[PDB]
Amino acid sequence: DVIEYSKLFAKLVNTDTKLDDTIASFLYYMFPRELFIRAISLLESSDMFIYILDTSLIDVLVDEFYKNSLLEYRLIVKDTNDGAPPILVDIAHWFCSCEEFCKYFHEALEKTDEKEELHDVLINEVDDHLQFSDDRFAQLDPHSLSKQWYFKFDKVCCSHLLAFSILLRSSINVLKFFTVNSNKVFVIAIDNIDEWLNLHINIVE
Amino acid sequence: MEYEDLELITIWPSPTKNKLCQFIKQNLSKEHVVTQLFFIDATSSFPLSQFQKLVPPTLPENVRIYENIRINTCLDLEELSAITVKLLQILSMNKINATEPLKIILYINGLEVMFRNSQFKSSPQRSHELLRDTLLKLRVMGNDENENASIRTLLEFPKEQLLDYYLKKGDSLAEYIWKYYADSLF
Amino acid sequence: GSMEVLKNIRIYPLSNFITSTKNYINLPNELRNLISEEQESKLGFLHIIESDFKPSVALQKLVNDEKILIIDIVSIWSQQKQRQHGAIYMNSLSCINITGLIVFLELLYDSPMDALRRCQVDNFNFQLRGIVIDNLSFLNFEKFEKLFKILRKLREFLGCWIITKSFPTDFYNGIENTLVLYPTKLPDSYMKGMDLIIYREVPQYRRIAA
Amino acid sequence: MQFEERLQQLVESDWSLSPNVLVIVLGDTARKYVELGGLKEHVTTNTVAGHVASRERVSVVFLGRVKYLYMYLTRMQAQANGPQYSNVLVYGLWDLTAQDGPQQLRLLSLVLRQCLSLPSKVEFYPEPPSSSVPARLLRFWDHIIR
Ligand SMILES: [Zn+2]
Repeated sequence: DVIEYSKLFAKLVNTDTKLDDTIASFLYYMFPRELFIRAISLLESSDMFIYILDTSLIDVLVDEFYKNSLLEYRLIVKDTNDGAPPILVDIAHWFCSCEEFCKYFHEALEKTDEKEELHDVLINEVDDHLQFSDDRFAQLDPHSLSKQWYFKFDKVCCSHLLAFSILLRSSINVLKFFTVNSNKVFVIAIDNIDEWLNLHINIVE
Repeated sequence: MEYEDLELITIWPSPTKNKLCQFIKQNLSKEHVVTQLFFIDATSSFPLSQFQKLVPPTLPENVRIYENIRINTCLDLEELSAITVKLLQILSMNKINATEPLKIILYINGLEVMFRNSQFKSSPQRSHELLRDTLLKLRVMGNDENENASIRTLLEFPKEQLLDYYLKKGDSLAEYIWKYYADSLF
Repeated sequence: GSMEVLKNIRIYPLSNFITSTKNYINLPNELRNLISEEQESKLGFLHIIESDFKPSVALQKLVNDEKILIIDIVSIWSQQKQRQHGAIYMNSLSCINITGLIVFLELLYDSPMDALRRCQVDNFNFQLRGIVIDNLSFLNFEKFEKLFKILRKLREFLGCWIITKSFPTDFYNGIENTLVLYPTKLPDSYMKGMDLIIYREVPQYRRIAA
Repeated sequence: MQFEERLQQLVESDWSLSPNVLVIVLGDTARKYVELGGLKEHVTTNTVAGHVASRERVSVVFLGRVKYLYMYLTRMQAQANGPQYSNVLVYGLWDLTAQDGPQQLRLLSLVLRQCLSLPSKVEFYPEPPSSSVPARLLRFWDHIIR
């Protein structure tokens, strides 16, 4: 609606050391199909990883996500199901491998006309510079300074995108709340290719 | 009879010393270009007598001409190749512009003697190979397209070594060079 | 086990799975009726024998948007007077003996752009129709198999044809006959590989199938 | 245009000295086609400069399962020093992909997102029918990743 979800996610941390319940009470009612609690569950539940290719860790996450940093990283969510593959989460482009994403992505195509372009169906393009938003949530890079892109997360969203959105699309202090302050979200640098390749081995088959 | 129009290798049968000297003069005296005559001789007989008569060394203009006349005497194919080796380094230097454009005339006399003497100390396989390396070299050097250095070659043989030529008007060196090496005749 | 599949993945040049257009020797009338017209469109290696020094009226016709490499050992074709405007000329000291001819022909194959640069060709989008080496008799005095070897690889690689000249057997007697199936001395290893040999008799040309 | 049409024009293109191409041949049907000579009817070289390209500047790679394609590109973007391609042709990706409604989306989006994120001009032959779901996914991700 009228909200800047990016700042509102920054309102879940004060600093302190537990999530401001006023804000979390709001955010719950703003997402359908239980999205906000599962996003929050995932955040505390130590299935979130952020892998990097290899001066401090917290500093180079800050640099990329909070501000010319071209960093090769990976946002993985390990599944308790254990006979299940990892979950690859791309917030830059708004895509996740999870079954939840791919169901509503599919539904978005069934509601569509098959002569409609996906870009039209799934993305809000704003080219009038006076309507530019400071919201970073569900934002895509349009490859233009004359435009702004936002995915229609009403049409497709999943618990791992919202999750990593809350982590990487809000204040630095929400980032440090889950990483340097506690490890509910793991950040592993990786110095060798064979290990880098081995994260990907079951994402496709 | 003039340098711009010489073929890369030309054979001159039994040259009349009047026409030889009038030919050295007509060219070596050309202006704006420094043309040299390397006269290589097996027997050591340059037409000096008639030459002084035509180009008197006391006349001040003719001093430059003898400056450009290099007499040399080599007895075999082996030394002939070292003359052409020097000749290549002369043309290399003047190609760098390191000037007036060089024009060299190689004039070889009684080559078949220079073959002969080599054909003792060396085998006929080696001899034809030497003759070959040189003449083909001279032909490449003459064919070079840089005009700041040119070279043209002239082989004078007595007309009775050329016997096979006068029909169409053993195999002799002058004959063998006429069919297989030189561009034109007379 | 796909980490091991990835380890053994192998890169191939396109050239393994594609052809290079071949160029074929058409003939001028003067030489034509020594072979079946079906054998005349397969012609990739021709070798002509003649007693002239300058090239015969038939050979000049065998040579004349594309381009033709003439390796001019004699220093005839590349004289300023006679240069045709469809030709690439290599005239050099290194090429008078058969070792330097090969090293060039090897450079043409190994790294053709450096070869053609040594010929004052700076622009390579063109078809090399064929190579012409004139004349072979000067090459060996002291490999003729190696030369044909590399000449075939140039024909597979660039699709060009090959034309070669050599003197009849009279040249090989020597000065004053001092040096004494085919009427020229080119070892049959080389001579075999040639699609069509041609002798020039004095004013007629005839094939040699021996 | 057709695969062998764009392959032909890339070997024989004029030289900026030139393109350095990588051809990714996917699927066994396509491999038989390329290895057993089906190409060379439709792609030749005549130019000196095309001959060099056909040898030194165009690289063919055969991958049999989409799993290895993903792993291969993942290895490609992970090295800093490694061959740098101006053009990447991906042949036969549609054949491999059958084809449930949501399993098709997830695989293509992963595969498509991995290919278009390379420093090259990436192209998929045969071209998928314009209205088809792979063709629509390809346009969408191309706009996203452009
Ligand atoms: Zn998800």
